[PDB]
Amino acid sequence: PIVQNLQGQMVHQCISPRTLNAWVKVVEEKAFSPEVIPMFSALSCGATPQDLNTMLNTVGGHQAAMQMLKETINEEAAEWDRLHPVHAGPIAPGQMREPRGSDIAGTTSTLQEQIGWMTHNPPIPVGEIYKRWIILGLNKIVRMYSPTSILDIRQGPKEPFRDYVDRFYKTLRAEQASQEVKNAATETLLVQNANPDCKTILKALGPGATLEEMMTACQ
Amino acid sequence: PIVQNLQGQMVHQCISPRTLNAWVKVVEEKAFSPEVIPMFSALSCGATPQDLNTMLNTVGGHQAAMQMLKETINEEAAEWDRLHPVHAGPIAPGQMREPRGSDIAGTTSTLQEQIGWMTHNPPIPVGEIYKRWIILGLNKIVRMYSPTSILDIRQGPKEPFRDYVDRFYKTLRAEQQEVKNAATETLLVQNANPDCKTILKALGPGATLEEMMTACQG
Amino acid sequence: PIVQNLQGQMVHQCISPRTLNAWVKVVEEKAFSPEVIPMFSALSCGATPQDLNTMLNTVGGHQAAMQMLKETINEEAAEWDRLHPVHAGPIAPGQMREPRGSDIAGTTSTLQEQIGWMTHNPPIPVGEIYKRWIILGLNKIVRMYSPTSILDIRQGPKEPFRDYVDRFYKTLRAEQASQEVKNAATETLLVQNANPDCKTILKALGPGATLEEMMTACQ
Amino acid sequence: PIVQNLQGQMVHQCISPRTLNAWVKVVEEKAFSPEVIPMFSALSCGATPQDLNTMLNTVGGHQAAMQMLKETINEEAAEWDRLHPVHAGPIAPGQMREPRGSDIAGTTSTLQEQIGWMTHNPPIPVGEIYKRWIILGLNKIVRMYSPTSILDIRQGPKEPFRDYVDRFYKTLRAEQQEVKNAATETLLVQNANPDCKTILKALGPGATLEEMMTACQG
Amino acid sequence: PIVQNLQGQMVHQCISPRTLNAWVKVVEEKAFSPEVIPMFSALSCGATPQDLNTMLNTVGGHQAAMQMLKETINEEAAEWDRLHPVHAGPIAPGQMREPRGSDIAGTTSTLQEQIGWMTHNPPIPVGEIYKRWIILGLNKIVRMYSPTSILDIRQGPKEPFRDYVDRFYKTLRAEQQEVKNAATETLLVQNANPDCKTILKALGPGATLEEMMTACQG
Amino acid sequence: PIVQNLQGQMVHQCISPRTLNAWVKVVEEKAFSPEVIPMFSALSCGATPQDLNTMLNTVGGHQAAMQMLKETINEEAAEWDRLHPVHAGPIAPGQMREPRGSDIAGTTSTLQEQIGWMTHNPPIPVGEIYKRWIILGLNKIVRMYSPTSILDIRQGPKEPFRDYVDRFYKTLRAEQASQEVKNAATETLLVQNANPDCKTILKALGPGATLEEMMTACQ
Ligand SMILES: CC(C)(C#Cc1ccc(-c2ccc(Cl)c3c(NS(C)(=O)=O)nn(CC(F)(F)F)c23)c([C@H](Cc2cc(F)cc(F)c2)NC(=O)Cn2nc(C(F)(F)F)c3c2CCCC3)n1)S(C)(=O)=O
Ligand SMILES: CC(C)(C#Cc1ccc(-c2ccc(Cl)c3c(NS(C)(=O)=O)nn(CC(F)(F)F)c23)c([C@H](Cc2cc(F)cc(F)c2)NC(=O)Cn2nc(C(F)(F)F)c3c2CCCC3)n1)S(C)(=O)=O
Ligand SMILES: CC(C)(C#Cc1ccc(-c2ccc(Cl)c3c(NS(C)(=O)=O)nn(CC(F)(F)F)c23)c([C@H](Cc2cc(F)cc(F)c2)NC(=O)Cn2nc(C(F)(F)F)c3c2CCCC3)n1)S(C)(=O)=O
Ligand SMILES: CC(C)(C#Cc1ccc(-c2ccc(Cl)c3c(NS(C)(=O)=O)nn(CC(F)(F)F)c23)c([C@H](Cc2cc(F)cc(F)c2)NC(=O)Cn2nc(C(F)(F)F)c3c2CCCC3)n1)S(C)(=O)=O
Ligand SMILES: CC(C)(C#Cc1ccc(-c2ccc(Cl)c3c(NS(C)(=O)=O)nn(CC(F)(F)F)c23)c([C@H](Cc2cc(F)cc(F)c2)NC(=O)Cn2nc(C(F)(F)F)c3c2CCCC3)n1)S(C)(=O)=O
Ligand SMILES: CC(C)(C#Cc1ccc(-c2ccc(Cl)c3c(NS(C)(=O)=O)nn(CC(F)(F)F)c23)c([C@H](Cc2cc(F)cc(F)c2)NC(=O)Cn2nc(C(F)(F)F)c3c2CCCC3)n1)S(C)(=O)=O
Ligand SMILES: [Cl-]
Ligand SMILES: [Cl-]
Ligand SMILES: [Cl-]
Ligand SMILES: [Cl-]
Ligand SMILES: [Cl-]
Ligand SMILES: [Cl-]
Ligand SMILES: [Cl-]
Ligand SMILES: [Cl-]
Ligand SMILES: [Cl-]
Ligand SMILES: [Cl-]
Ligand SMILES: [Cl-]
Ligand SMILES: [Cl-]
Ligand SMILES: [Cl-]
Ligand SMILES: [Cl-]
Ligand SMILES: [Cl-]
Ligand SMILES: [Cl-]
Ligand SMILES: [Cl-]
Ligand SMILES: [Cl-]
Ligand SMILES: [Cl-]
Ligand SMILES: [Cl-]
Ligand SMILES: [Cl-]
Ligand SMILES: [Cl-]
Ligand SMILES: [Cl-]
Ligand SMILES: [Cl-]
Ligand SMILES: [Cl-]
Ligand SMILES: [Cl-]
Ligand SMILES: [Cl-]
Ligand SMILES: [Cl-]
Ligand SMILES: [Cl-]
Ligand SMILES: [Cl-]
Repeated sequence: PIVQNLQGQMVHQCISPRTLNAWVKVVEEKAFSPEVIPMFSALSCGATPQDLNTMLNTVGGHQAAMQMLKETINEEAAEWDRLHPVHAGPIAPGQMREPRGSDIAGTTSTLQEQIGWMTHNPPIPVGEIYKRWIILGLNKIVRMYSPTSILDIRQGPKEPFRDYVDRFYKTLRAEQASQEVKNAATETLLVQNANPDCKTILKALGPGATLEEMMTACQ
Repeated sequence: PIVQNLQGQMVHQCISPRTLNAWVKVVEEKAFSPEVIPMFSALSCGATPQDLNTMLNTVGGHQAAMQMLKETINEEAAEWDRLHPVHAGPIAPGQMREPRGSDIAGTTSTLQEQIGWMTHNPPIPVGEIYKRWIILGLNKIVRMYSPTSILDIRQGPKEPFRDYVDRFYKTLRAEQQEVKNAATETLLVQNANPDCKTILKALGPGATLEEMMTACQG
Repeated sequence: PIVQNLQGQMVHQCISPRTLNAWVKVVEEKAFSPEVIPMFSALSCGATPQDLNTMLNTVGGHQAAMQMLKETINEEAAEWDRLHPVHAGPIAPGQMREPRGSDIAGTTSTLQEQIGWMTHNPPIPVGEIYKRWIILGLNKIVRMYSPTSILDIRQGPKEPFRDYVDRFYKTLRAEQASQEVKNAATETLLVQNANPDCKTILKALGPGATLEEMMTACQ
Repeated sequence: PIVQNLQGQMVHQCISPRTLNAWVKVVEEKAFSPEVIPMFSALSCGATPQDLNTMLNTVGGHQAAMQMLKETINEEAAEWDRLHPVHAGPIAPGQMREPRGSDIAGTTSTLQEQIGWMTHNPPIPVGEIYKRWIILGLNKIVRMYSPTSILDIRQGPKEPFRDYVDRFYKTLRAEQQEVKNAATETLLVQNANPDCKTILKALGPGATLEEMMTACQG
Repeated sequence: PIVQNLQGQMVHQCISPRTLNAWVKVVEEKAFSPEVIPMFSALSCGATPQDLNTMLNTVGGHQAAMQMLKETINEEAAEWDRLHPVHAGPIAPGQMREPRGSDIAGTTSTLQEQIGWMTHNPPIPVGEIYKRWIILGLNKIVRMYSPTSILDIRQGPKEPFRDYVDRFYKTLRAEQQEVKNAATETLLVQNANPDCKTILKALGPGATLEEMMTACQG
Repeated sequence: PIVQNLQGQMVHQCISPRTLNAWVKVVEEKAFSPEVIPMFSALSCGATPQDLNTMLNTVGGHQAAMQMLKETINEEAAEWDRLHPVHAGPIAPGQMREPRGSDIAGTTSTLQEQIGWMTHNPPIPVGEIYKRWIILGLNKIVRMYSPTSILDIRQGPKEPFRDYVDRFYKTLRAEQASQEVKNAATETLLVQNANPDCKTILKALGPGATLEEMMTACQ
């Protein structure tokens, strides 16, 4: 990663063995459950493109998902090149060359160049741009590897309402979209798919009931 | 988090893999027992709103509780907005814009803006404000996920007094001061078994818990 | 905790996850054996009142003991207030308000105030004062949760003297008092409660025998 | 390794016990799976040739692979010597002698000489040059220890398409761009089972892997 | 402990949770085997008397041994007092009072006084003086808890010579130089079995242990 | 160990508990397999003679090997004294006394003296000299505790060539000597002791075949 030293300088630091192992283990244990995305974002805090590639490369298995990840990265790289065409010319002593999409992804850039972009004034955060592309691709994988659809989450006749809401929002979380779309699913399905006993109790509470109030009434 | 380096400067630091792992494991092992709140508060020491969102996001399962958490955060965010009406105008070179409720919660603010507020002079501690909202919401979850009421904790006829007081105060802690002193000293005696109850009335009012527990050991 | 940086300044540091976990685990594994007190004192090295409350709050179970701990803290807090009545008046720019008993215990003081007291010149060590109260209460719990009394430690007819002395001082350690009282128990009971074979051997050694000499003679 | 301290100076640091243990364990658990190469590259971040030799030396077993590694290193060392003919002469007070192939590999150079080259201005990065040779040799071992050829990866008649693509690209990664794109998009379809193959021809050319995998889920 | 920071200053540092845990575990697993002494000495590197008391206090069980340890410490403390008679008088602004035996042992001295002695110029190393007393007492415990005498270590008629020498020197280490050389070279041969003994007399005096072990492999 | 601080000064640092435990564990798990030597060298990076003695002393068991280690150290210490006779005379304010062999081994020198030698300008690296002697003795133990001789490594009639080469170089590695002697064993035995099918294939490849080429042809 790029961390701050004691002189106000942003300097490169080696990725720690604990960080490497933590990322490998979370993929091993959780596959592509939704909580793997925050794990990846935090473990790649301040990462260079090289560090991001290191983390993705150390993943064992799930190579179909990782290949989909590469395709998403290339799409974002192609879009970046269309939005930032490079301007030919000799690079000045101080400055650094403009980064292409393949430079952000770390395929055509060295670590020294990645450090130069990230520690520049103002910084060009190729690590955060690359991380955005990876997380975009990881969100697609979480979508695809989700076993259940939100329309199939129905409360059982003897299932506690808390367990039903657990399944509802677990399923809703794996279908990543805007909150306007997640609030729409809730207002469309959560009460309507509760079991008959709890459904009649919640409709009397009215639409203005909080989840806390809904869960309290169906205890 | 935002911590002091070895030379007195407030700088941003990445949340450590040990901190992330510790928080994930304690929720996995303890769910929403009362001791999860101090663990969260300590593990989020110096956290930015982004760190707090990271920690809450790494929680697997318990999405009903975590959704209740979002609603509590939105309630506190709305109250913050009502108490701090925004003043329109261009931001001066040095200062930073005043934060809204969604900025404290980290949904409409960048990490750099959060660092700017927290390292400002004087600091706007958006991380501690957000953490206050989260702990408020986590406390609601603990109280709701408490299975037993203090009125149902009664000492068995052959149950050691120590084990009964363990269960009593464990339950009282989950049933989240004016009433916690109310349960103590009078509900505790009333729900003791007849054998220990008779010993405790002889002690008279003003007995410490140590004196109460010593008198009912045998 | 409050640690020293590289400029001679005492600054606040976050309690580490390793420290939190270590304290939780030692309570889980050892309950209130006597060695939990040194574990707590070392793990709370340099702790603020907030850190001390964090450690006590993270304890799962043993809530009867922890409630006795609160009562001991309130007694010491009440005594501190009786010995240090606060003097009303506006606090000067540099100085800090005088700490009440509830401020030392962290119930009416902020972390910022605790840092101010502990890093003041001269420091008011509210963390060490609070720690004294907690350890006082923890010593009472170790006393109460000790299963055996020193008068019941008697050497068996075939029990090795070393195992008997192990039980003797293990029991004596859980009854915390002054060493004058622990030397009294030893001079009153250790030889007198050895089995007949070793007892007759030790009485011939005389009162001036060291424990090493006593254990060597009864091997 | 040679890392920057908290004040901008390039100083030598001892390889940590965690780094040593991590490298030993990953070889123990993963042998020469493709993901062992990124692990080695990251764990040897900033390494001197001595650190690289330490890491390779701590490997227990697999001495046939490790001997192949030595031969690859010697081949690259010989090429370095042919491209950098040595210039005889006394070394000036300030500078350092030019490194031979065996100096980069750490067999004829001391740790102090390696520090001198790596911290020179401009630096002679003997650690990264050596690491390049090692990873080149490790890549040869991975390819040789790959059990299956990409031509033998065919989807079973009842095998889920996801599992088939997992095996396909796992195998393709061990079979170490002009031909890796060649297997993709046409070998992948050709080795699918008749049921999914018929769906994939209807998608037409230009289908992404996401579109291919979505179409053969059921 | 009292360690140097990253800038040359001797400052107090809290004993780490890893150091505490390591010491507790080694006593739990190894009791008072001889290798417990080096572990204690290394784990107490730079320790104050308070740290040393902390480490000894965290030991669970073995209270007979730990009481023998206290008596040894008191013996050394009394000898220190006899060798350093106290000089009455008011302490000057700069200096520190001379330490008694109980001050070195940490029973009558505060942590701040211990820091003052250890960071003084010249330093009064109360931590290393105390540690010397503790290791002296720990050595007495190891010797007392050694089950076997060197005279009872004899090679079996079919026991490999290597295993016999392992047991011989393991026992000799617990039986805590003038006599340790005495057991070596002549007791070692005398307690070998007749088969290896006959080989070792043919080697003649002056044989190294390597030569002795090589000659009795088969 | 002796590490560099932030002022360019080489200062003493305590040996870490992780380093102590790692060395103890590797001896417990690997005994005296050849890879224990690199483990020891890396874990003793920058070690003082005191640290080296600490690591050797913490070894449980294998006391015959450790005694052979002491004898090797004394031989090297005696040779050092013969090559560096000490010159009597008062030590100047700045300088330090010349180290004897027993000073390098840490038996007659204090930690303060070891720090003085190692941080001197120019440094007298007693830690690296001692480490050389220990590794010399450790190499002798790996030799002696090797169960197999290189002449007994013969490929089985159905044994894969890769497994045979694994055994060959594992055995060759435990007999530590110069590479000229290890290249001699390879050119004398590796092809000659392959099974008849692979042996005839390799002899046709000729002596100029690499190991990669030899292993590919006998797959
Ligand atoms: C970098 C990473 C790790 C990230 C992130 C991130 C950023 C902001 C927020 C967030 C914070 C507070 C509030 Cl108040 C809202 C809100 N308020 S609102 C209009 O009412 O919805 N929106 N959002 C999310 C949106 F970005 F829009 F600002 C809020 C979050 C929250 C944090 C959180 C998690 C938690 F567990 C409980 C909380 F209290 C807060 N995380 C999510 O909300 C993810 N989530 N998704 C669903 C879904 F899909 F099931 F509905 C559910 C959840 C959480 C649990 C209930 C259901 N994270 S990242 C991603 O890049 O890797
Ligand atoms: C930030 C977090 C981590 C926090 C906190 C915090 C702050 C102050 C105190 C505290 C300290 C000392 C005393 Cl004297 C009182 C007291 N004195 S009083 C009139 O009698 O009430 N009050 N309180 C708490 C109140 F806020 F009120 F000021 C006291 C605490 C205490 C610390 C503690 C824990 C412990 F284990 C044993 C102790 F000795 C001290 N923690 C609690 O007391 C929690 N607790 N609750 C109940 C209940 F509800 F069952 F009674 C019980 C307990 C503990 C076990 C017995 C029963 N923590 S956090 C979480 O916000 O994230
Ligand atoms: C401080 C410690 C840890 C050390 C060391 C050290 C120093 C240099 C080298 C080294 C580096 C690169 C090349 Cl090119 C050669 C070479 N080139 S050459 C003429 O063709 O032979 N020689 N040597 C070794 C010699 F010192 F001479 F410079 C080379 C080494 C190598 C590192 C290595 C290990 C590995 F696993 C694979 C590699 F690619 C490189 N380690 C060894 O070679 C040990 N080894 N021994 C035998 C034997 F005995 F079976 F043949 C075998 C091996 C390695 C595996 C195959 C067989 N380490 S230490 C010791 O003090 O604790
Ligand atoms: C130093 C070490 C650790 C390294 C490295 C490294 C460098 C660059 C890239 C990389 C990044 C993004 C893209 Cl877009 C491309 C691309 N775009 S392209 C035209 O389609 O090929 N190429 N490459 C790699 C090439 F060098 F070519 F530039 C890309 C990588 C990627 C990182 C990665 C891994 C992942 F898991 C998922 C990702 F999204 C990105 N790693 C690989 O791709 C390895 N890999 N190989 C194959 C193969 F062979 F089976 F196809 C497959 C994979 C990954 C899983 C699918 C199949 N690492 S190292 C080791 O040297 O020590
Ligand atoms: C902060 C914490 C962790 C503390 C402490 C502390 C302070 C001083 C001493 C201490 C040091 C050396 C000597 Cl010479 C004496 C002595 N000399 S004397 C008159 O002859 O008795 N007194 N004391 C104790 C007294 F404070 F008075 F100065 C001595 C201690 C000792 C350390 C120790 C432990 C050990 F294991 C073996 C040792 F060699 C030394 N610890 C104890 O002694 C506790 N202990 N108690 C009993 C009892 F009850 F069974 F007798 C026994 C023991 C130890 C084992 C034998 C029996 N710790 S804390 C608490 O706040 O958490
Ligand atoms: C502070 C602590 C941790 C210590 C220490 C320490 C100091 C010096 C030495 C040492 C170093 C090298 C040599 Cl050459 C001699 C030697 N040369 S000589 C005439 O032959 O005796 N003497 N001694 C030790 C004596 F103090 F005497 F100067 C030597 C040691 C050695 C280190 C060591 C350990 C090892 F495992 C193998 C080695 F190569 C070197 N440790 C011992 O030797 C302990 N030991 N004891 C016996 C006994 F008793 F059974 F013979 C045996 C052993 C080791 C295994 C064989 C038998 N440690 S501490 C604890 O105080 O807390
Ligand atoms: Cl690490
Ligand atoms: Cl890269
Ligand atoms: Cl989830
Ligand atoms: Cl509920
Ligand atoms: Cl820092
Ligand atoms: Cl970490
Ligand atoms: Cl971790
Ligand atoms: Cl955020
Ligand atoms: Cl509880
Ligand atoms: Cl009780
Ligand atoms: Cl930590
Ligand atoms: Cl507090
Ligand atoms: Cl005990
Ligand atoms: Cl005994
Ligand atoms: Cl540093
Ligand atoms: Cl480490
Ligand atoms: Cl480790
Ligand atoms: Cl080397
Ligand atoms: Cl793979
Ligand atoms: Cl799929
Ligand atoms: Cl420091
Ligand atoms: Cl630690
Ligand atoms: Cl720990
Ligand atoms: Cl003390
Ligand atoms: Cl031993
Ligand atoms: Cl042998
Ligand atoms: Cl450590
Ligand atoms: Cl030493
Ligand atoms: Cl090997
Ligand atoms: Cl092969």
